[PDB]
Amino acid sequence: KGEELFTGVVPILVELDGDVNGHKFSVRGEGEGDATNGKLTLKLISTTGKLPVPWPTLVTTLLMVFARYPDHMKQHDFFKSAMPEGYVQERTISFEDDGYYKTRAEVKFEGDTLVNRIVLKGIDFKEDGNILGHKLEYNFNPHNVYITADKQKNGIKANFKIRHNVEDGGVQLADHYQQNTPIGDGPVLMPDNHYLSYQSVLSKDPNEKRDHMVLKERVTAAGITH
Repeated sequence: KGEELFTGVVPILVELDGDVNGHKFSVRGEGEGDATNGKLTLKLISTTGKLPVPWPTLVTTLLMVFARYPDHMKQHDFFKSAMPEGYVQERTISFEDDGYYKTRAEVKFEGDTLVNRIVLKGIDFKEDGNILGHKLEYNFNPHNVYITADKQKNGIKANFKIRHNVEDGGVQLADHYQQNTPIGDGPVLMPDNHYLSYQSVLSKDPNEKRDHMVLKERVTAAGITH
């Protein structure tokens, strides 16, 4: 039922309101998602001028509903089953030897468009660290995100470490703890243990004047025998 909303290409709107060490910023993005092929593309633009944090640190915050679930794994796709009323996606992201983000997003249909509307707060960052000092490379590594059922809350949980490449070599770890809960009252799918395999490519639109990120992601569910 929820899954039937994703058989074709779905327009996406992303809106983020952010505040990191008191520096406020807003991002607005548009794009399209193709769950059949496990892919999405977004062009994300700062609407407040130069962003105060590196774009790669916002990649995970800025749509697991577009994962491709293989035919033998369809009964494990919580994310589409919560549609169209949607789900809340909440995270704490702890940056090693630095500050943390807290995010709350609602992912839901508004008419024909899938919207991801986020509030992000960042606390306790070092003015000289890799984040506020902009020392992270403009790229993104592949990661596996493990999904577990959270039956008591009718939702799912995930925790995973993101490795950000640092400009002069080295990595900056960002430890993510995530909880997703349905917005509606209707039944959702509680999944067996599996994971989502993510690939992400960051680029720039050479003709765009504003601070921005072009994000292309490929996401495939995996890990269930058969």
